[PDB]
Amino acid sequence: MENDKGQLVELYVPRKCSATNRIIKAKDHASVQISIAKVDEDGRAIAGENITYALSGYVRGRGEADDSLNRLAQQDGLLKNVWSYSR
Amino acid sequence: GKGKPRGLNSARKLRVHRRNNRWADQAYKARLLGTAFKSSPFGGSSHAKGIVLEKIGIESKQPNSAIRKCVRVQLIKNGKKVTAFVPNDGCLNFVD
Amino acid sequence: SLPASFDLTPEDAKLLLAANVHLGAKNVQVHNKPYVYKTRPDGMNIINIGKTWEKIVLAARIIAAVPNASDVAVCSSRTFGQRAVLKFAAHTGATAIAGRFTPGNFTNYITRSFKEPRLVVVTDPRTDAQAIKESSYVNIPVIALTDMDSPSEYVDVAIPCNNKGKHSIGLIWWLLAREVLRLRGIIPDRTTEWSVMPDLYFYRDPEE
Amino acid sequence: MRDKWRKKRVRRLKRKRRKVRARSK
Amino acid sequence: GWTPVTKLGRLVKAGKITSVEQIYLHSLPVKEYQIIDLLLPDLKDDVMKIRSVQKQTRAGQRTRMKAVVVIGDSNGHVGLGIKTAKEVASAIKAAIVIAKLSIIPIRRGYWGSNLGQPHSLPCKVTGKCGSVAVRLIPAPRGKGIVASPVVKRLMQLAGVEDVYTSSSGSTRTTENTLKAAFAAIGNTYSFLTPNLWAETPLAASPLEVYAEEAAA
Amino acid sequence: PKKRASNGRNKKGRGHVKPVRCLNCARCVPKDKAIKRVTIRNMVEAAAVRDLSEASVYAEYALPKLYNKLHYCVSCAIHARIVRVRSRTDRKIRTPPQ
Amino acid sequence: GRVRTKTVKRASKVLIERFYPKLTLDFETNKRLTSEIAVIQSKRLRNKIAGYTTHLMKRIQKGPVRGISFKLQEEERERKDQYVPEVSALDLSHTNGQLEIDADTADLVKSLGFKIPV
Amino acid sequence: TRTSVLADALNAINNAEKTGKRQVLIRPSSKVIIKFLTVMQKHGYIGEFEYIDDHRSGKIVVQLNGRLNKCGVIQPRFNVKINDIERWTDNLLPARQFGYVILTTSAGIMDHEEARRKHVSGKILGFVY
RNA sequence: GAAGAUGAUCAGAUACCGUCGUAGUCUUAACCAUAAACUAUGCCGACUAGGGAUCGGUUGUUGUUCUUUUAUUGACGCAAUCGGCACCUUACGAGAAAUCAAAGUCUUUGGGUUCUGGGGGGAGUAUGGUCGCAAGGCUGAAACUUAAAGGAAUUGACGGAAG
RNA sequence: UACAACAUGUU
Ligand SMILES: CN[C@@H]1[C@@H](O)[C@@H](O[C@@H]2[C@@H](O)[C@H](O[C@H]3O[C@H]([C@@H](C)O)[C@@H](O)[C@H](O)[C@H]3N)[C@@H](N)C[C@H]2N)OC[C@]1(C)O
Ligand SMILES: CN[C@@H]1[C@@H](O)[C@@H](O[C@@H]2[C@@H](O)[C@H](O[C@H]3O[C@H]([C@@H](C)O)[C@@H](O)[C@H](O)[C@H]3N)[C@@H](N)C[C@H]2N)OC[C@]1(C)O
Ligand SMILES: [Zn+2]
Repeated sequence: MENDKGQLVELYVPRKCSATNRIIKAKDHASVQISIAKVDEDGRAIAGENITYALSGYVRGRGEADDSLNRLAQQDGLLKNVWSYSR
Repeated sequence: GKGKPRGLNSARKLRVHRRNNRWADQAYKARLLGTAFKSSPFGGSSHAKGIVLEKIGIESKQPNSAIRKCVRVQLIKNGKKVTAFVPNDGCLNFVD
Repeated sequence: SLPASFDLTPEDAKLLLAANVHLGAKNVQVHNKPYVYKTRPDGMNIINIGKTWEKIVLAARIIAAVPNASDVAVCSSRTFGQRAVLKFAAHTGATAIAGRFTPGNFTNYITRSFKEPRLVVVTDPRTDAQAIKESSYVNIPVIALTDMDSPSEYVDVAIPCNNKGKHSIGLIWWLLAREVLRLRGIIPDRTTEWSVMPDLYFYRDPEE
Repeated sequence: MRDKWRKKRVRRLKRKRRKVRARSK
Repeated sequence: GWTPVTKLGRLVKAGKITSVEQIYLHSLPVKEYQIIDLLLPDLKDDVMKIRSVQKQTRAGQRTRMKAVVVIGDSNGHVGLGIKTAKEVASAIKAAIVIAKLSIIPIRRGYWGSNLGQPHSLPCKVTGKCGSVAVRLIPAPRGKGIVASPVVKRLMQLAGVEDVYTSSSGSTRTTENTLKAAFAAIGNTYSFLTPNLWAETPLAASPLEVYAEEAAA
Repeated sequence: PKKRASNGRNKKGRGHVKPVRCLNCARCVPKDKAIKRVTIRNMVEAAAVRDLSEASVYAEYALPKLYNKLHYCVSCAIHARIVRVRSRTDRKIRTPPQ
Repeated sequence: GRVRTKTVKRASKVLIERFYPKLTLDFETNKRLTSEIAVIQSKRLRNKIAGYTTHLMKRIQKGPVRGISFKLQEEERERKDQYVPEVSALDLSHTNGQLEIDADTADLVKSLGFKIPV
Repeated sequence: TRTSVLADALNAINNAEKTGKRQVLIRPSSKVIIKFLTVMQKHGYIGEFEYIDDHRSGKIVVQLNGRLNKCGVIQPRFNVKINDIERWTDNLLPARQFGYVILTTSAGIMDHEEARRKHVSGKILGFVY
């Protein structure tokens, strides 16, 4: 949200669901935010480095969070041959 | 859906349907039947004059108990008989 | 990404197959379709094992990404996961909930049993409905051990595994704990074994 | 009044009102 | 002498969390009104209705008093609280608490040109509660708040200057009217506009990057 | 209001059903609605079983079984405790008791 | 009847939790001990507490009872909770030499690129 | 029977959008549906959509990106003067800065801002925002 | 078994209960056209969430019973579909709620179309018309009167209701 | 077996 002389006046830019692109509201207490540790080649985690996935209450209540995270993770390289596009 | 036609050449149906159902509204039906002209005691006038025929007291309805002073009046323009309340304390003695 | 070092080592297949993990429930849900390998003459469905394994790895990375380890909550109402969750809490420093989950432990903030975990790890989504239902109120992600007939509402990560069997539940919890220790650094490497023998974590009968 | 008998009362009334009418065309 | 009982309250008192927008961004449940009145100091309350509700017993009615309160900073934050207590004063105090705990951010916007600061809503929104539906519509500059007194007070304490209103249903049910208007005015941060299409990376919650000062 | 989704009978899929007469009061009642009981009872009361066994000519001779099916109107079924008024959440139970 | 109220029951529970070794199975000795332990302000209440405590002790002897947590049971319930068998159950020694899995799981594992003997 | 295939298509799109679906199957297709979908795609409200030939009428699979609130038809296709577009945009559109009223004009199917640029008008077709 | 006659109960019962019993109940040929004629939910079309059954048709298939022990047997058993009568869970979404997979996709209001309602009464009355042998059906006002009538749910109280 | 009804108006 801009004005004439380019100053942003948005109070805060809210997060959106990674699976459905829906805005996660300030009272959306059923929404989560997964954080998954990224692993170095030894096999150990990494200090304070993650990729985080946001889900809204709607998908979690529809019982679709598992498949959505399967897709997102496997498409970011964190999974293989679990989620399949053809069914 | 919605139970009303939406076709772009359906103006006649819409207008006639509104015209039929406006008869269900009391004000429209009164002003198109002309009931004030034909059946109102005053004939549509705001005021009317008449001759007092008798004084009558009318029992107030529940949960009140009183005698509301009124006069039986015969109108001049049409000869109709109506009952009118005479409003204030002791104002019935002013009318005869 | 992730190296080619995890790869469901055949000893892990030993442990899973001996513990009868792959024995899915006779009736499966639409949300559990990408987990069944096929059906068998008895009727029960077979759960894919590589899927289970790398879901365990994903879950373990979720636990490992968390700050102070007590913020991970493990729980089981069923009388097969108390020992497993207590052993996991001991070997990971997390917080366990065995037996009864008092309705209000997550939302009622004046109880002297108030807890604010960052993650809820649960044995059975159905028999432990209260914990998941309450996590939905306060924004807590849930990692669940789901069978083929377990409901999937209000779960983020599902580990597909037979959650009816004693050895199955104990083994799944044990592998989660071992993965978490390897990731944290307690266990030096995949080749290194563990001082904890597999038949630990396994709930014993209270009658000998 | 059990509206059923209210209608029955009107039927008998309306039956008789039709007798008085036919008495004088 | 307040001492926090929740991680968010602990972080608020320590100064780790300095803004409400730090909380809304991650959807942190707020259970302590001290968080609100530290983060949002200047706040104006307004009692909107006091009504008596009654329970029938074998000895007589049991009269309790229900109060309705609207809280707001006139700068994009507004809250609504309802509470029933045996005395009017206690009911109003508890309703102020409930109103503070429910404060939400409001998206202000422009009706036409974007001279100056936002003065109206970004889009048409509606809220429903019971039979009542309240619709809030962007209005040009120079229009006041075209609304009934209760909705007007809510809009003023929200910080809105230009808005059209149109209600439907039993608006005399003041609690339902205010709840519908509260649901409406909060939907401005749920209707996705093209200017919010641009993805922003998912940041880390303060309760993550301060997860030792929050433990105790 | 509407008490039951089945309207207190079993008639989804048709217009009309022939009536039956109540066992007690001979009330015409739709068959799909009548409360119906299938009773098997012993033709001789138990306390006389051994007395009739003694008095019988035969040896190893079975006892005939009484069969009948009973139909009740709702009033004559409630007044006989054959069914009883249940709660709102317990009305929705078709599974027999135990 | 004589149903024990909540005050006496909770008093007895805390006596057992906090002084289990001292308490005995005798009502008179329990009386003289509860006089020393707690500060009941009535002879009758002291007696009811002590006697119900004696009854609780006489029950506890025949196995643990759920509700009491003196710092003696946890020792057994913990050192018995570390029961680590010398012979494992998940090894393939117990089942002679073949994973006793039906052909369906056999084909399953053959699909996972394993050479497993079954 | 089927009286507006555009209505069925846009309803299916909206229903799939509300359920969180990434993709929606449209049947049957038509030139008007394709032009409308092209208008919605050029503004980013939809992704790639693909046309299947069944030798009968066609099917369309659409990639929904989750950026769409509402698509619908205005039926009947009211005649619109050049300066009666103002009321339609006021009544159908969330605000004066986003959303489109799709018109079919003798210059082709377009949105209302393009119609103002070209100073053309015709019959209303639908809306998207 | 309406009506009627008659015995009881009863303060009275020209009622409930008992005994008869005329029309009627049945059929043929004609009338009548109304029911809580109800799912109190118009019809056509599209889409939206899970599950297990059942009826009809068709399509692939056994450690089963029957012909024969064997077929081109029949029944039964296991998976797919098309059509149905329905049912179960949840609450997406709806609703004033009761509740609803439609009563959803409706202030983010527009797929096509028919009918109906506009506070309660007076009143489905009067009148004209029309159909009917009649009983009656269909069409169908106004004067006048009135501040509520009504819906769903809550707490209580009460029941010749249950535990 | 039998069991009918409870003057008006409020605070
Ligand atoms: C005596 N009151 C009448 C009332 O009977 C009713 O009148 C309708 C009248 O509106 C109908 O007529 C109506 O509907 C027809 C439609 C069927 O085509 C239209 O063509 C016609 O213009 C329209 N007036 C007429 N066909 C029957 C009367 N009973 O509504 C009007 C009224 C004056 O209230
Ligand atoms: C002989 N049969 C009678 C039949 O004549 C009729 O009776 C009416 C009766 O209803 C009228 O009664 C009427 O008038 C009374 C009275 C207080 O004003 C009021 O209750 C009210 O206006 C109305 N019921 C009465 N005024 C005349 C009888 N012929 O209705 C009752 C009945 C038994 O069918
Ligand atoms: Zn009966």
